[PDB]
Amino acid sequence: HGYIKEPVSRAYMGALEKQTMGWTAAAQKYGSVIDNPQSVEGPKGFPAAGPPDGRIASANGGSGQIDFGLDKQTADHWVKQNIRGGFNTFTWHYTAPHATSKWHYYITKKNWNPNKPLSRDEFELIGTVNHDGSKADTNLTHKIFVPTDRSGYHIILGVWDVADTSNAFYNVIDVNLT
Repeated sequence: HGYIKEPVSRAYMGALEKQTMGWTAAAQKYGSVIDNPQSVEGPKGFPAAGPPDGRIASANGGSGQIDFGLDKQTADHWVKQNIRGGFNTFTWHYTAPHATSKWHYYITKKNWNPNKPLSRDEFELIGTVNHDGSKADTNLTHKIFVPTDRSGYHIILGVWDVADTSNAFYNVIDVNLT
């Protein structure tokens, strides 16, 4: 269990807006993830397997731990944060830092549709961090090159594949790319 804390993952933005908007208003916006940003958990093997299209952002209900609120997708729904093209760092916060196979990072393609459910074919791989099966917390922060050929609203997907389970953690990040 864990989430991407910097940049602020959509899930963690849910936790953060719980403090500012209140439990009811934040939950209306994000669903039940506001209480458990660490539990966006689904089957591993993305992209050939894993959560189906339209269920990527919630990891298909987080294996029962959360609802489908993260799967809404509109140009306007989510809080964007600014990021620059080029090298960026991605820091996970862990509540249970399981033995890990890899992390892998994707960005939406230049022509993606921000008003449709997220699908695999809208993402391209941008970096892969292989791990030796040791606990996640032996490599907390990953240096990933975000494409410089792209601007405006994009989604970065970070995925954490857990070595000792059939699962992975899926954290979309809403970004304004400059």
